[PDB]
Amino acid sequence: QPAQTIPWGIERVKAPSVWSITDGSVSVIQVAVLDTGVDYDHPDLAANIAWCVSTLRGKVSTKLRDCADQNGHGTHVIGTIAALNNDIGVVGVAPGVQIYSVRVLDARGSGSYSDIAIGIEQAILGPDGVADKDGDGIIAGDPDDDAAEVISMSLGGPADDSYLYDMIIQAYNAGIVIVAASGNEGAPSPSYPAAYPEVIAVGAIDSNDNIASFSNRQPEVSAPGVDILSTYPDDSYETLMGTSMATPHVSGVVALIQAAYYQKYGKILPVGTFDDISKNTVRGILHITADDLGPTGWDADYGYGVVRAALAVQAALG
Ligand SMILES: [Ca+2]
Ligand SMILES: [Ca+2]
Ligand SMILES: [Ca+2]
Ligand SMILES: [Ca+2]
Ligand SMILES: [Ca+2]
Ligand SMILES: [Ca+2]
Ligand SMILES: [Ca+2]
Repeated sequence: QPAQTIPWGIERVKAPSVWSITDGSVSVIQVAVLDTGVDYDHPDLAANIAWCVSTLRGKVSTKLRDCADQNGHGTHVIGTIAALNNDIGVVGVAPGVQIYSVRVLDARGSGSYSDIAIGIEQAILGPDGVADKDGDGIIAGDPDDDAAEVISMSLGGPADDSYLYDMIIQAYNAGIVIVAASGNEGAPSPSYPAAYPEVIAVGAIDSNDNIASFSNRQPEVSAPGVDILSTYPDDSYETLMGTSMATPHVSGVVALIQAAYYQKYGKILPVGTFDDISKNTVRGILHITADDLGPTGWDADYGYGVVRAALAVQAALG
C-alpha cells in the first residue's frame, strides 16, 4: 500500500484541525452510505465498516458477496468520509467514524426506488433490526440503539417517489441528518432526494473554488467535487468527480459536529431546516460557518457556501 496523503478536498473543508477534538470515533455515531456497496476489507477502510448490508431486489442481506462493491462508487464515497488516518492511502473527513455501507445500487450504479427506500429504513433500524430497542423514544444519538446519525446519498435523479420520500421523512423525524448530491446536469435545481426539504443538497466546487459547471444549482451547501482521490476496489485508489464526491465531505462534517457535540453534552443536535441560520441545529451550523463564496449569502451556485469542519465544530461547542 502507498504512503498516506491528504486529498485537497479534506483540507479544503478544514477537517484535519478538528481531529484533536474528535475524529468521529465517538461510539454512538454512525454514518450510513447508501450507494453501490463497499470494498469491506480494504486496508484503509475495514476497521471503520461496522455494517455491510444490501437491499437489492427487496432482500436485506449481509452476505459479503451481496454487500461488496461491484462498481467502485461506494468505496470511493466511503473513503472520503472515513478512510483511516494511518500510514497508507488517503484519509477521510471523519477518519474514526463508524460506517454502515447500505448497498442500494447495482454493479452499474443503478437502483430501484423501492430498494433505496428500504435502504433508508435499514439506516434507521440498524444492524439489530429494531428502531428503539430500549423504548426511551430516542433513536439517533442514543448509545443504546444502533441507528445511524447521518444518511449520505450520492445518487439522484429527476424522479420523486413518495415511498422513498416517506422513508426520508421517517429518518429526519428520528433525528437523522440526510445529505445528498445535487446532481451533475448543470440543471437549475437539485435532483431528488437532494431537493427534498428534509435533505441537504450538496453542490461541487473545484480546487480553484469555482463551482463545477455540471453542478446542479440551488444546492444548500457546496464541497470539493472535482479531482477527488479516494479509496477504490480492490484495495486500491482512484480519482473521480461529481456532486457524488462533494456529498461525503458534507456527511463527514456532519459526523464531526454530532460526535463533538455528543462528546461534550451527551446528546446530539437537532437536524434543522434549510432556512436555519442559528447555531442550534446541524443545518444552521453548516450554513453560518460555511465559506460564503459567490454573491453574499445563499446563492444558486454555492448554496450557503463551502462547508468548514473546524468552524462548524467550534460553533457547535460554543
Ligand atoms: Ca447511532
Ligand atoms: Ca489512510
Ligand atoms: Ca436498531
Ligand atoms: Ca432508544
Ligand atoms: Ca437510551
Ligand atoms: Ca478488497
Ligand atoms: Ca454566497
